[PDB]
Amino acid sequence: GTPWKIFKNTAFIKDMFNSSLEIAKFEGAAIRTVSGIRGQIKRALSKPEGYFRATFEDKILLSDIVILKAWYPVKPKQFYNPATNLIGWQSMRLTGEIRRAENIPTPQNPNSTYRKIERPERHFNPLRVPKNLAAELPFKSQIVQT
Amino acid sequence: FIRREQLRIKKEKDEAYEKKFKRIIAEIQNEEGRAANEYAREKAAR
Amino acid sequence: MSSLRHAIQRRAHKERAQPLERQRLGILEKKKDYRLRARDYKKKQAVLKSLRQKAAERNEDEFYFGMMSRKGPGSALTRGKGFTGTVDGDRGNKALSVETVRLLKTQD
Amino acid sequence: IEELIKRRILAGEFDEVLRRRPDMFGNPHGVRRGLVADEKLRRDEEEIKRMWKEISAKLDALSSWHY
Amino acid sequence: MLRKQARQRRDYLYRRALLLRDAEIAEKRAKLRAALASGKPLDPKIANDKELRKDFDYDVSRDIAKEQGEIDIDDEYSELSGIVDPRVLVTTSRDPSSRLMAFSKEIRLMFPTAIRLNRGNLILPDLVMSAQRERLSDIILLHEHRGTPTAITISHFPHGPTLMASLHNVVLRADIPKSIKGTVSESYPHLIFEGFRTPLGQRVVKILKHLFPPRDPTNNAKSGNRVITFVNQDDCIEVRHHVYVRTNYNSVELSEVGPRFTMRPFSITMGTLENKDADVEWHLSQYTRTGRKKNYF
Amino acid sequence: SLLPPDNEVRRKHETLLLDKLYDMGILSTKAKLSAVEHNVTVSAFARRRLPVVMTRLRMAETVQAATKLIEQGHVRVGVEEVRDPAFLVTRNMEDFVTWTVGSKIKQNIMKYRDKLDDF
Amino acid sequence: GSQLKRLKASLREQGLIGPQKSKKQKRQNANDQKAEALKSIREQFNPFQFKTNARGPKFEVTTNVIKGRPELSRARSEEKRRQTILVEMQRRNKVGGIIDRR
RNA sequence: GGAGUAUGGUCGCAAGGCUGAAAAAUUGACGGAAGGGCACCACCAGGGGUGGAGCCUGCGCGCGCGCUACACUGACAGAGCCAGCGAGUACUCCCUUGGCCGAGAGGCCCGGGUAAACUCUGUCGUGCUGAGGAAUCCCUAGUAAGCGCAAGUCAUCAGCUUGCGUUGAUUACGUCCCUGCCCUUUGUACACACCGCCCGUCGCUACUACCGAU
Repeated sequence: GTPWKIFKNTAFIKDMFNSSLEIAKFEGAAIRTVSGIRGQIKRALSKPEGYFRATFEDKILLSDIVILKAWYPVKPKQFYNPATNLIGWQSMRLTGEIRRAENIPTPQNPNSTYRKIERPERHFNPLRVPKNLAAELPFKSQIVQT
Repeated sequence: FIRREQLRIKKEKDEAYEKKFKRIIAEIQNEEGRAANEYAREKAAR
Repeated sequence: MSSLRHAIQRRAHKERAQPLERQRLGILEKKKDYRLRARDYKKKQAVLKSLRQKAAERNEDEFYFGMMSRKGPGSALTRGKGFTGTVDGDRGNKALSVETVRLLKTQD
Repeated sequence: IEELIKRRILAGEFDEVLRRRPDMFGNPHGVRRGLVADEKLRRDEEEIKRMWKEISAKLDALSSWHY
Repeated sequence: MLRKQARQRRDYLYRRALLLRDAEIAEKRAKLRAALASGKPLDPKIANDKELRKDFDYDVSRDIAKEQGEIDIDDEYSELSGIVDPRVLVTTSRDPSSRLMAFSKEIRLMFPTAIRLNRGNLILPDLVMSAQRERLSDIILLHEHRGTPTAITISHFPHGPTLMASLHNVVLRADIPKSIKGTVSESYPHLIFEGFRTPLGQRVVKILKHLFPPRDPTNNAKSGNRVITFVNQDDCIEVRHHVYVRTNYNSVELSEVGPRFTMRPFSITMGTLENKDADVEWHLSQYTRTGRKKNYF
Repeated sequence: SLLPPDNEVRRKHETLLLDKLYDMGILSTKAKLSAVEHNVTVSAFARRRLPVVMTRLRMAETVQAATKLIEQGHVRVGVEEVRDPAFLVTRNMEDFVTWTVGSKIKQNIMKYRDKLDDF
Repeated sequence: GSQLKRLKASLREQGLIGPQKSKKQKRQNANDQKAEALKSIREQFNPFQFKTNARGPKFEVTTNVIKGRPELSRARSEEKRRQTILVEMQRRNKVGGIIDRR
C-alpha cells in the first residue's frame, strides 16, 4: 500500500486497491507494515475509490510501506515431452538460451536490487510539556528554564 | 463467514497439534530413558 | 551446534533500500529504527504520566521558601502573550548599583 | 439463553446479592429493640473485654474523638 | 472532601501492594496449618522459618475465616455492599440523537434505581466531580455511531473500575410500537450469571452485580417477576432481561422485555472515568500473537 | 494471640483492634496481628503527631518550620486553632488540616501563585 | 399498561394461570384453540425476535406488524453460506467430479 | 534413596434396553376494593426533532438515525472586538502537457484541472433570485437549540465519532383525576398520638357421616 493520512493509532491507506468491493472482501483482516506493526484492516473508506482504513499499534510514518501478506495458490503446468532419442526429439530450450537467442534482456528492477543505505545518526526532539501542566504542577518539580 | 470458519479451524488445528506432539515426546522419552537407566544400573553393577 | 552450519548457511541477508520512486519522502523505517522511535516515545510518555499524577495530586497550600525567593509562573491572565508556565530565575545579572557604574564609566 | 433463563428460574437460584443486615458484627443475633476450663476461658474473655474498653477510651481520647 | 477521596484512593493502592507482598509470604504460611492438621512433612526451610512461626501463631485465624468464607476481602466494592441502594445515573456523549436518548432512557429503566440526566454542553471532569459531590455509586456513558449505540462505560465510584465495552447486536425498545410493547415493569429484579469461571470473570461479575438493589433475603426465589441474565461465550458478555410469569412449578413463561446487548469488554481500568493516569487492570488484547485465540473470562 | 483460634469473640477483637488502629493512623494494614506484634511503634505515634503530618502533607518543608509555625499558631484543624504541637491527627483528619483564617503563610502561597487577592 | 400485566391478563383469558378451579368447574368445562393461541402469545410477547417501524405507514391507503425476521435471515444465510463456501474451502484444490447428463 | 510436583503410556470400574420424539403443600393458586408513593414510557404548560425534497451509513425497493437546501432571519462593503481542548524527527488534495539538467533509474522549473459568532456604520429593496401533514418520540437549570475550533485514544467511529469553549432562554417545577408502575391490608423498636379485626373463589391438612359395587 502507501499511507495517505496518519492520525495517531488509526490510518488511511492510498494506492493499494481500486474498489471498496475488494476491500469488503478484505474486511477485518491482517496487515503488517514493514517496521513491525501488526494491525487490522477494518473498513472501506468512502469517497476516494481505493483508500481504506486500518488500525495499527503506533502511527506508521508517512514514509512507510503498508503490506498485506497474501498466500496465493498455484498449479504447475501439464506439458510433457518423452525424449525419443532413438527417433529424434525436440527439447524445449533453456531460458538463458532463449534470451540469448532472440535478444531480449534478463529483466530486473532497480527498486528490487539490494543496496546499502546511508542513514543519519538518529537523534530526537527534546521533551515538551504542555503549558497547562506547566502552570499547574506542584512546587518542588516546577520547571526552571531561564 | 470466512473469518469465523478459518479461525475456528486454526483453533482446532493447534489443539490437535500440541496434543499429538506431547504424546509422542512423552512416549519416546519414557522408552529411551527407561532402557537408558537400565543400562545405567547394569554398567554400575561392575 | 556452531560448526553444524555451512558457510553459505550463515550467509545472511541484506536490507532492502527505499524505492527510488519515493525517496523525497524519507528513509524507510525498518525494524531497528522502529524500536528506537518506540523507546523514545515510551520514556517520554511515562515522564509525562508521572508529572500528570503530580499535578492532579498537588496541594494548594504547600509552603516553601523558594516561593519567597522566585517569580511565579502564574497564567496568561497576569503574564500576557509571553507565558509558558516556566518559573524563571535570573539570567545572571542584577541591578548593579551606581558607584560601581561610575567606575565602569571612567574605565571605558 | 432462553432455556437457561427457564432453567434457573425453574430451579430458582440467584447469584445476586442479598440485603445484608446493616450491622451484622456487634448484633449478629438481632433481637428487636422492644419489650422482652470453659469458665476460665470466660474469665479470660471478660478480662479481654475489660482491656479493650480501657484501650478504647485511651486511644480515642488520645486522638481527640475523630474515629 | 476531594482531598479525602484522593487520599483514600492512594491509601487503597498502598494496601493493595502490601497485600501483594504479604500474600506471597502467606503462600508459605498457609502450608503450615494444614500440615499441622494432617501431620504430613513439609519443606524444612518453611519449617525453619522463625518469623513465619512467630507471625503464624499470631495470625492463623484470618486465614481460617478466609477458608470459612466469613470475611469480606478488600477491593473497591465490599465496603458497603448490601446497605446503600446503589444510585445509578446515565448520560450519553456530547450531543445525543433521538434513538440514543431513548435507549439511554430504556437502560435507565433497566437498572431500577437509575436516574437519567441530559448532558448538553458540560465538561467531563466536572461531571465526575459533581457525581462525586452527590455521593453516587455509578456512572454510565453510552455513545452512538449513527442512531445506534456503541460503547457502555460501566464506571463505579468512589475510585473503582471503568469497564469500557463496545456493544454489538443492539436493537432498542422504541422501534416496536407502543401497543405491542408495554410500559416497563420497574421492580427489583434478580440477576443470573452464566459461565464466568476465571478470577477476572468474577471481577467483572462483581462490578456488574453491584449495579443492582439488594434483593430482600427472605423469599428471593418466589417473589419478583423480573430477572436479568448475563452469559458469556468467546469472552462475549451477552445480556437478556426477562419478565417471567410462572404458570406452574413445572413450567414458567418468559417475556423478553429489556433490550438485547452483547458487549465485549475491552478495558477494566482500575481508576475512575476520565483518569487517564490509568492502572490498566486488563484489556482486550488484540494484535498480539495468540491473543486472538486464547480466552480470558 | 493467647485466645484459641476458633473463638468468635477472638475474631471480633481482631477486627476491632485492626479497624480502630487503621482509622487511627498508626498502622498500615488491617489484616495482620503480626503487624500489631512488631509494627506498632512509638515512632509511629511520633509520625502521627501534627508537626510531621503537616510535613508529609507538604505544608512546610521540615519539622523545624512546621513546629515553629505551629507554635506561633498558623494551622487550623477543621475549625479550631492549634497551640500544642502534639495534636494527634487521625487518617480522617489528615485531609481537613489547613491554614488559618488569613495568615501570612496563606499569603506566601497566594503571593507566589499570583492569586493574591486581598479580600 | 405493562407487558407483565397484559400477558397475565391474556393467559388468564386463555385460563392457563388462574386460581385453582374446582372439580365441578372442570366438569362444566368438559361439558362446554389454546395451542395456536399460545403460539401467537409467545410470538407477540417476545417481540425482539424481529424489527418493526414504530410509525405505521407514512400514508394510509386502503385496498382489500412484521416486516421481517432477522434471526431467520441470519439462520438461512448461515445455511447457504455453509453449504457453498465451506465446501469450496474444503475442496479448494480437488480435481475430478462426476459429470451426469440424463 | 525420601518427599512432593507434574507429563503421557498400561489395566479395572463406570459401559447391559419393561423400551420405542413431542410435583410438593397446614405455607399452595388467582383475583377484586379501600390507602399511599412515584413517573416527561402520566396529566397540565411549553419546546424540539424525525416524518416533505435530496445525499447516504446502517437495519429488512421499505425503513429511521444524521447531513444539506430552502428570503428578511437580507445582501455587500468597511470598521471594532474575546476563548478551550492542542506538540512522536511528525503532518503533505490529486494526477498529468511541456522544458532543464541528468549514456540510464530521478530531481527541478512552469502551467491544466492566531474561532464561529457579536456590535457599529453605510449602499440596495422581496426578485424558480418558500422551514415539511397525519402520525409519533424526546425534554424541567448551564436542561433545548444555534455556532464553531480541536483530538482522532487497540475495541466501534471518517459517509463520521468523540471531546471542549462560546451565546444562553420560554414553560412547569403542582399533582396522583387519565394511563399507568410500585407497595401497603404480615412480620420490622416502646412515647405523648391515631386507628380498629378488607373481601372473594377455592385448594391442601384433621374429623364426620354417605353411596354402592368386589
